[PDB]
Amino acid sequence: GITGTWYNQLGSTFIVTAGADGALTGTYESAVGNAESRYVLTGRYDSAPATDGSGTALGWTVAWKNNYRNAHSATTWSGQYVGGAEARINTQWLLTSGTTEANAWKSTLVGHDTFTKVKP
Amino acid sequence: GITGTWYNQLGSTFIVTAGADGALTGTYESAVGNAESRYVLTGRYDSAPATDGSGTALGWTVAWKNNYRNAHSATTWSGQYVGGAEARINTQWLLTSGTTEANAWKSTLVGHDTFTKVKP
Amino acid sequence: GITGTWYNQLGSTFIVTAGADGALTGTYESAVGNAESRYVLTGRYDSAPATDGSGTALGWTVAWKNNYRNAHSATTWSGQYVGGAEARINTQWLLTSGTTEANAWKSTLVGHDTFTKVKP
Amino acid sequence: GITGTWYNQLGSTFIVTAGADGALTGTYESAVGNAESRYVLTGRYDSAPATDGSGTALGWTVAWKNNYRNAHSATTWSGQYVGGAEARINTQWLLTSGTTEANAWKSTLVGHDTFTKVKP
Ligand SMILES: CNS(=O)(=O)c1cccc(-c2cc3c(=O)[nH]ccc3o2)c1
Ligand SMILES: CNS(=O)(=O)c1cccc(-c2cc3c(=O)[nH]ccc3o2)c1
Ligand SMILES: CNS(=O)(=O)c1cccc(-c2cc3c(=O)[nH]ccc3o2)c1
Ligand SMILES: CNS(=O)(=O)c1cccc(-c2cc3c(=O)[nH]ccc3o2)c1
Repeated sequence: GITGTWYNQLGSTFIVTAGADGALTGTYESAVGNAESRYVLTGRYDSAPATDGSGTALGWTVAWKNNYRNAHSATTWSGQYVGGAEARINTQWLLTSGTTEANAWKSTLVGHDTFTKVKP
Repeated sequence: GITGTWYNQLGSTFIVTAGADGALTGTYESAVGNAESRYVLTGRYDSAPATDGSGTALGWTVAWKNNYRNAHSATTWSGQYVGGAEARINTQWLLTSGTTEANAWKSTLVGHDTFTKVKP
Repeated sequence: GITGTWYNQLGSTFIVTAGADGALTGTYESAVGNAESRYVLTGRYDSAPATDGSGTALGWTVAWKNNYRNAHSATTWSGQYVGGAEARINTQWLLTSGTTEANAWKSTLVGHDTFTKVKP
Repeated sequence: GITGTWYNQLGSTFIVTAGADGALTGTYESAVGNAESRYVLTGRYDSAPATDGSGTALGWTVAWKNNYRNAHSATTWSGQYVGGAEARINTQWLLTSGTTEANAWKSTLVGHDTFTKVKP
């Protein structure tokens, strides 16, 4: 299942609990960027996925403020959990920084992260 | 200035509380506002934004399952709140559907929503 | 319909020709209108769109090198032309910069541009 | 290093010439290897990249019409070429379909493709 400790291809650590009500909660620790130690995450998942072989849709958000640092930014991951002997969560993400209006056209980075239960 | 009701460009509504802890919690629904159109949302925002004129970074997730309906998908919105008399939340979003691996390349839609406090 | 001079919401100027073969060719520049701000574009469009009221799919690329400046980056716009009283091109775009592998996670910006044949 | 035949992670074949003028020209075969599956591509690349370990920025478009078929859609790939013994083109893509205005919110898929010089 989704609940567990996951790592992406960059070595970031995603510690998540999937609640019976569809909630995702936990912490995220980035291996990259303006980031130190753990950040709160919250999100949602489909708690009754299709039974036709499809993955389980989910998403979560981290605002990159904690007691140590504040990057004035937030990332959302949108993806699906795919069961198997090598369980994986495949995502794409949007990282939006707070900007002035003049800089808003460059406010948002996009990428893709794949998570498994092992580090790189 | 984030707490309250916001409206997008297409007759959808959300309703959010921005907690002191950086949490976003509320509901996402239709203009119609019927039970079957309402879904839980959760996310995060920067509770200590820059004071240089920059927007406030935020994001949230809705999984498209409620007690009535299940689309087996989730949307994440990543964006920034821009304050004023003409307050706005400018977002980009990712909507991932659960798929089989053969169909994964087509799992994710992208788009953009702008929210205002004024019911349109 | 596609052939012409288009302007995005930020005042960039897109001078395009839609060839009978599906080709898009032209230049992309900034409002100030200097030679040093002007770059080659190439792309493709659906030369035989549906007849059911749908828009016409298209895309183009600008690499941000000209005889004066090189940003070691490229933008692609993907979207559709919507004909009628006031014709419009609605796009989303990806801007990739050359990075080292360690920085590749932050190589790509995403946004959305709308074009009309009038200035904003 | 860009000119040649490339293969993505899903069996498509990207046949490209990188011109001295920054042009990308070629064919994309969504298949192995029939005429009905071949489409024109055009795009642009940084013809004077850095030699500091950074990738070479680039992008291209396919409109999914040929003499046999027409999906009324176009993909743009935005990314970077990374040279060396294990050369890659790492991309993110946007696939826009022509839609009605009512369906425009769901016009654009996003994903990622990695291309190699050896068949996967
Ligand atoms: C906003 N400034 S920053 O330097 O770019 C920044 C700050 C904090 C964290 C991230 C970060 C981690 C992280 C990850 O693990 N996968 C994808 C995206 C990504 O972004 C990026
Ligand atoms: C009444 N709910 S619904 O029709 O079943 C449904 C199902 C899946 C998705 C969306 C939906 C809305 C919505 C939006 O307002 N911005 C971005 C994405 C997005 O997706 C709505
Ligand atoms: C790293 N290259 S760059 O400095 O970011 C650069 C240089 C010149 C022009 C643009 C540019 C214009 C432009 C636009 O009109 N719509 C979307 C994206 C976009 O990018 C970007
Ligand atoms: C709406 N058009 S379509 O039916 O979905 C269609 C038809 C033929 C080929 C593709 C296609 C291949 C392909 C690829 O290799 N990477 C990225 C996107 C992408 O799209 C898409």
